[PDB]
Amino acid sequence: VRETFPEATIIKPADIFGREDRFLNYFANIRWFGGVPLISLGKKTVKQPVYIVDVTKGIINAIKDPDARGKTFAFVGPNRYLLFDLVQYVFAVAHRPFLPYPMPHFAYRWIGRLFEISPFEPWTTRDKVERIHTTDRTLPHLPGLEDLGVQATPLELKAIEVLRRHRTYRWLSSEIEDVQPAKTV
Amino acid sequence: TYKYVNLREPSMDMKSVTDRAAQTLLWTELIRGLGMTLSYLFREPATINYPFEKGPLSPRFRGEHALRRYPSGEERCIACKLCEAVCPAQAITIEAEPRADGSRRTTRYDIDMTKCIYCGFCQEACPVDAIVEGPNFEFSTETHEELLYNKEKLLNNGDKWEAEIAANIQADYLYR
Amino acid sequence: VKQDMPPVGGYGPIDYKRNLPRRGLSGYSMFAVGIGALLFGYW
Amino acid sequence: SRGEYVVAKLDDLINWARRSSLWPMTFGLACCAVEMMHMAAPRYDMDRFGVVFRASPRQSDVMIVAGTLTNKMAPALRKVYDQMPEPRYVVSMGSCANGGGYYHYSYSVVRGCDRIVPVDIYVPGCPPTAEALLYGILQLQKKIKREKRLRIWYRR
Amino acid sequence: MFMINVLTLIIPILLAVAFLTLVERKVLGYMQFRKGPNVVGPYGLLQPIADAIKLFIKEPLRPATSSISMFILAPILALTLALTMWIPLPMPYPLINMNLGVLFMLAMSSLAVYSILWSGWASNSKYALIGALRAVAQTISYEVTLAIILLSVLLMNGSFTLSTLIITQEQVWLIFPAWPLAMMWFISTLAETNRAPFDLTEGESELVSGFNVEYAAGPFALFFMAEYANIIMMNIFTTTLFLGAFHNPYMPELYTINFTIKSLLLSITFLWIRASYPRFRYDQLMHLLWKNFLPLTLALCMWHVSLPILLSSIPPQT
Amino acid sequence: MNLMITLLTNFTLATLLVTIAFWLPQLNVYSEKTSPYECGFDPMGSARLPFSMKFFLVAITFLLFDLEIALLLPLPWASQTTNLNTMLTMALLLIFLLAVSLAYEWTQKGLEWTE
Ligand SMILES: CCCCCCCCCCCCCCCCCC(=O)OC[C@H](COP(=O)([O-])OCC[N+](C)(C)C)OC(=O)CCCCCCCCCCCCCCCCC
Ligand SMILES: CCCCCCCCCCCCCCCCCC(=O)OC[C@H](COP(=O)(O)OCCN)OC(=O)CCCCCCCCCCCCCCCCC
Ligand SMILES: CCCCCCCCCCCCCCCCCC(=O)OC[C@H](COP(=O)(O)OCCN)OC(=O)CCCCCCCCCCCCCCCCC
Ligand code: SF4
Ligand code: SF4
Ligand code: SF4
Repeated sequence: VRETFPEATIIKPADIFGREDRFLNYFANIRWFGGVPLISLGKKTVKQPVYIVDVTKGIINAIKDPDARGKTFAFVGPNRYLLFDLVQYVFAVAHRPFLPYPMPHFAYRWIGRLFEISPFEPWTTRDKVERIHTTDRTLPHLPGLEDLGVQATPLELKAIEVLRRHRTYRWLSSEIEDVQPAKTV
Repeated sequence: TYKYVNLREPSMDMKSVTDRAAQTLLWTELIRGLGMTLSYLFREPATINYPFEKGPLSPRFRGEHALRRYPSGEERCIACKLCEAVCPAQAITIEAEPRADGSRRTTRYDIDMTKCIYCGFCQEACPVDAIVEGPNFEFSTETHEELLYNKEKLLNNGDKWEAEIAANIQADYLYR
Repeated sequence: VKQDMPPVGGYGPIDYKRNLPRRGLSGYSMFAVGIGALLFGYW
Repeated sequence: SRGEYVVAKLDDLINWARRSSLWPMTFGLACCAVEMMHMAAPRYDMDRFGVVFRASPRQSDVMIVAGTLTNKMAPALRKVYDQMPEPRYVVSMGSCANGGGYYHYSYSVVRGCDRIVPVDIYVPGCPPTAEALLYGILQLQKKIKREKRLRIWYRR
Repeated sequence: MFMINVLTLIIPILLAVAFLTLVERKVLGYMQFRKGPNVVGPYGLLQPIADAIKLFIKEPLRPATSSISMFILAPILALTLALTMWIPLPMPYPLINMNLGVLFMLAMSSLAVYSILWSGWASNSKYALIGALRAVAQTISYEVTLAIILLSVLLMNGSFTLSTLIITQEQVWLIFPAWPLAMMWFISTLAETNRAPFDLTEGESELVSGFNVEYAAGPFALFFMAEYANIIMMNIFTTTLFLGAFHNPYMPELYTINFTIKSLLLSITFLWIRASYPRFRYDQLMHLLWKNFLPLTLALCMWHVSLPILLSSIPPQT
Repeated sequence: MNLMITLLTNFTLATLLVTIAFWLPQLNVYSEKTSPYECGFDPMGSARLPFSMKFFLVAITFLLFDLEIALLLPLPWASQTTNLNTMLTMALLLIFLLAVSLAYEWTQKGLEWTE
């Protein structure tokens, strides 16, 4: 695209979380199949998810801004979390029992092979497995959401909005603040 | 000048008391209601077989709007804007200018069919019988913007339904 | 002139009062029928 | 080959079974509700076409917006539409639900119900006649017949 | 070859349930000056098929505030209770000959209420709880009078076996010596099956849809065929009790066709009752079976205890 | 043995239709579809509040009358006895005691609902 459109604006989001996402919903739906397996307990990968509304505002501002022509932005969230405590915060928001267990890398690929033979939309696949356990790289040389006038909103103000539908009747009316927030790096 | 509905005291006679006891025990009026419904089962149902049959209508019917022409090709509207001033819902927008031969005609004549209350004031305020409310009523659309008629759509409706609107006006015009 | 009018003698009669048939037998007939059926069934 | 034939037959089957079993919910607001229940009268009798009322939103298929949608009514209409299970269809009746009608410039009237719910068929009139509403229902049935959902799934 | 017998019992009853929905919609059309479904097929013979296919491709919609275990368990219990209801019914040979079949119907009638109660309770709704408590009140209204009517009728039969009810009225119909018991039995089964004028549970006017106001398609269809199987077998139960037919052991098809015609006429009368009367209150029904039916039933039970002693007409228990 | 086969056949017929009604169609589940239905508006309080019942006395006497008719069901077999007069007297006396209890509740306004 860059070589065929020299004036194209390329936007590179990290990971989107929202009401109809497949990032927090995937973690909140994995609880059906057991106890949320991870690779090396999920404490070797770092994620910085970004809210969907902020990505939309950045896209709109990049449409309006004349200086965004030819740029290559990197839309990332305001905080970096390890995968283990990110899944822990997701399950603590959903008020679900959290019992993680390790899984080897070769064992997880065979699990992703089994789920991706479905003729409908697969629940998970090996590509989703490798992208879930991939550390989000840092690119300081690229402009971000702050250069387009969009203030990044953290996951703590929208995670309940995303994951309230995954709670049972007992914990449906719990408030904002009665969940210990995640630990950053 | 008035009547006493439901002031009928009962009769204390023992024969009628026994008759009322028999009605209570054996449910006379309940079987009466059953018999009325059973007799209503064996009638011709009033269902007309739509779309192969249509309900009755009158020549004064108010349906879809149309723009008529004189019997020479010239359109009847003269941009007098009486319809847009008498319209209770402000559904008519008219813009006018003299055309190439100096005749007072319109350049824009829009009727918003989603604002129109179908009261037929425009068809009776027109001094030349240009705008009419034809007999068409099966014109439901799948989109909101398909119900926003401009001058071309109204003229097409007039050319489509002239063979009927002319006869309906011929049948009705002596009452107006 | 031509107009909608009633006829010279007016229209015909139109009913407006309650007309319920008040059918059925007497209560004694119903009780006798029931007792007869009961005794026949018993025998 | 054979898979396209099979999914076309399955699409035809489910389209017939969905279009011949439309259950609208008992929902009216105004004059147009009286005209809708006049369509449900023995003269026209929409029960012939498999169209029978079901009061609960959970057991209904098509929502008929008949009447004026005011500002106090819009959250209730939106909530009732959300509680209706997929697939769901919306039919707009009268000028009030189409574009506000007589009360377009009113301070407390939503200018058309399409600002709240996705509308499939717009039935014009004030009130649209019972034949017009039956025509709109038959148009919705013919629209349902032209759905190629399993064909789209097989092609994607 | 018992599984073939079970399948050939359980499939035609639900086919007849679907066609009873068809016939009920047609009769409920034709009494009210209009027609039934006659557009989908030839005289509307394909309407139950379209309804059944439609209800199984719609969204399941389990609520978030509802306890999911009882929410799924209740329609399964309703359909299974309606399906095992039919087992000891002699047409003229029952699937399972039982010494005490009448008490089995009574116990399963007690059990089938719990599907309504738990479907009302599990779905976290106020209207559902209202419908559940109305079902509770309806059951405590009707059950005593139902059991004592059936007790005072079976005293002339000699045993609780349903096949003996064919032999015990091979001379004359049992509707003759127990015509008042027949009328109160018919009213009691009208109240049992939650049909008009004693609906009071799936009220579309006092409530919106009753205990299944949150149940979307599929699970709701289970309650629909459970209720229609209930009304068909309850008319069949009444036909066996009071309208026994001529039975030839060499040609059972005569009894089958006679019994089928009588039960169909009873279901036609059932839909006839449906489209004639306003619905009762749910406390006026309680004042009906207790203040009007129960004293007369106690008197009739005295009469039907003393009468076989009176006329030396004690039926055999073998 | 045949009754358990019949019950199991009915149960796996019932649970087959539910299991194919939950996995077959396409689902679009949001945090608005599964809200409780309160005629279009938000409910004012929980559905687990105490729903007070007015017919408590009728329920208690339903228990007592259910047990009275439970005692009364051996009558078709008890009519096959030799001591026929004593059986007839005890049956009549039990039913008369049932009617006496019902009449005492009727005269004391026990069947009338509270409030
Ligand atoms: C299956 C075979 C056919 C079954 C028959 C029924 C089919 C037709 C059904 C018709 C429609 C019914 C729709 C539902 C109606 C519900 C309401 C209802 O019925 O309420 C019951 C009504 C209630 O009446 P009510 O509601 O008016 O009560 C008034 C109450 N107060 C006064 C307090 C306000 O009737 C009864 O309770 C009577 C029950 C039957 C009595 C039978 C008596 C038989 C004869 C005895 C002897 C008489 C002679 C005298 C003594 C001689 C002694 C030797
Ligand atoms: C590998 C090989 C097999 C491949 C898979 C496919 C197998 C077959 C699938 C079922 C049948 C598919 C075809 C469905 C009909 C297609 C033609 C059609 O749409 O005809 C339309 C016509 C009605 O026309 P209409 O537009 O409604 O007219 C208005 C009235 N003037 O319609 C009619 O006149 C009537 C249409 C009737 C449709 C068939 C009957 C109902 C379905 C029966 C089978 C499924 C259900 C089985 C039982 C389930 C449990 C109850
Ligand atoms: C979590 C919720 C619940 C989930 C599970 C639900 C399971 C199904 C529930 C519905 C069925 C309940 C059945 C309860 C017992 C019924 C007994 C019965 O039907 O008896 C009838 C019959 C009587 O026989 P008789 O008249 O003496 O004649 C034989 C002489 N030749 O008897 C016979 O003919 C005898 C036949 C063999 C009997 C074997 C013993 C009974 C087996 C019971 C199995 C377990 C039932 C569990 C029910 C749970 C209900 C909540
Ligand atoms: S019928 Fe009435 S509301 Fe409609 S355009 Fe004419 S004047 Fe306006
Ligand atoms: S009233 Fe008639 S002539 Fe006048 S502007 Fe309207 S359509 Fe034209
Ligand atoms: S469109 Fe007309 S008939 Fe319908 S509700 Fe509005 S004012 Fe009444």
